[PDB]
Amino acid sequence: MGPAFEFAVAMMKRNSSTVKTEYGEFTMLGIYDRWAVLPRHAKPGPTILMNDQEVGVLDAKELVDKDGTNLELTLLKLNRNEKFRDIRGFLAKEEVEVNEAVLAINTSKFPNMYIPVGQVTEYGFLNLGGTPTKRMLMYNFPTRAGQCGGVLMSTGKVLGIHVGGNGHQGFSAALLKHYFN
Amino acid sequence: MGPAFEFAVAMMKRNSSTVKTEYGEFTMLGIYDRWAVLPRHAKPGPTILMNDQEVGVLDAKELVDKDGTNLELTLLKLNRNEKFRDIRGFLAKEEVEVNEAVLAINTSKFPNMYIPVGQVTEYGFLNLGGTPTKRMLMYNFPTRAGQCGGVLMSTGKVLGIHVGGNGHQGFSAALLKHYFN
Ligand SMILES: *[C@@H](CC(=O)OCC)[C@H](C[C@H]1CCNC1=O)NC(=O)OC(C)(C)C
Ligand SMILES: *[C@@H](CC(=O)OCC)[C@H](C[C@H]1CCNC1=O)NC(=O)OC(C)(C)C
Repeated sequence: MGPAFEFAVAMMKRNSSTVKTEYGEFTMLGIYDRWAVLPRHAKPGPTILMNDQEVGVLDAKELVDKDGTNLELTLLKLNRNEKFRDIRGFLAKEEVEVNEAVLAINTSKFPNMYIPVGQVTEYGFLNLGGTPTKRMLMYNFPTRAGQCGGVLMSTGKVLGIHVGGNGHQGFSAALLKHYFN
Repeated sequence: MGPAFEFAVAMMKRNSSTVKTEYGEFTMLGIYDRWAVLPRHAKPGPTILMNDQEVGVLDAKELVDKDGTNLELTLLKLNRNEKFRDIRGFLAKEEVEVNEAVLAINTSKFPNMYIPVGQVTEYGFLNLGGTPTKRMLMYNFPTRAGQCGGVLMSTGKVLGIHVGGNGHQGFSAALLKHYFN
């Protein structure tokens, strides 16, 4: 997992930030340009705090599969001038599976923390607190609140954004290339 | 840091447990035999919870330097029959310094989480919340409550037990070979 931790730390350091909305505090991954992603339930309003600074949200796309099913991700274009390193070549065309994965969190509650969640298996369909959601990854880990938005990774790969959990299972929304231009 | 994460995960998995006292919930490192260590302020009573199970505390040694100065560590002999893998060869004779270190936490609040704290420099003397304490290591990291007992590590080395913090600095009590037989 060392290589995965090493890739995780460098990714987080480069593309991640702590975001506060009216719905809580989240890890946020900058993707390319001024587009970043949050778990849908961050329900970002018209303005956000990004590393303690009021940032304007130009546009917000709450993603759904072609059948309308919830995928649980919001894309936000950010009213700022600095551009996010482009990490789209780190995102796959389809649900990545893996045996050693790392979940990276970066808030006031979990500042730069990393969790070896181990095995990540495409889970696909899940009733995400009453909401049928697709394209889920699952790992066995006693996840906790405060962790949403967490970035799921292995060496070389950004698998997904952490969205859900119960007890000893967490779930990430798979972060796929085509959601981005 | 990968090698350090890898050593950290394996150490934690082998020698660590979550401990509850009347003073809170702590990470605990089993050293050899049935002796483990906690930060002093865990002030363990006559019985402890160890991974949710009532365990009897045979003996408790709150360590001090020869001049009585606080070192901030309690050693506890545990009323159980299973023996802790002996990790004393992982503990140094003196305050280890390093450039890439990892702090491993393992409670209900931070279950199996790892933090790359980076540079660890012998700090020695610190006024640890009104208590002059010696043999401290320091790292720059925005540490948070719930983290005490955390195990501080690099590849091949167990440096210390996390005891203190303010804002962007945490402090570990150096975990030295001779505290143990
Ligand atoms: C992640 C959201 C969160 O952590 O709140 C602020 C960052 C929640 C899932 C955690 C609960 C148990 N395991 C977890 O990782 N999800 C959440 O609060 O919302 C729904 C949509 C109900 C999952
Ligand atoms: C560590 C103890 C703790 O986390 O409580 C339950 C596990 C506290 C130090 C944290 C505060 C800011 N940074 C930290 O890591 N220390 C503590 O509570 O006690 C004294 C002795 C005052 C440090």
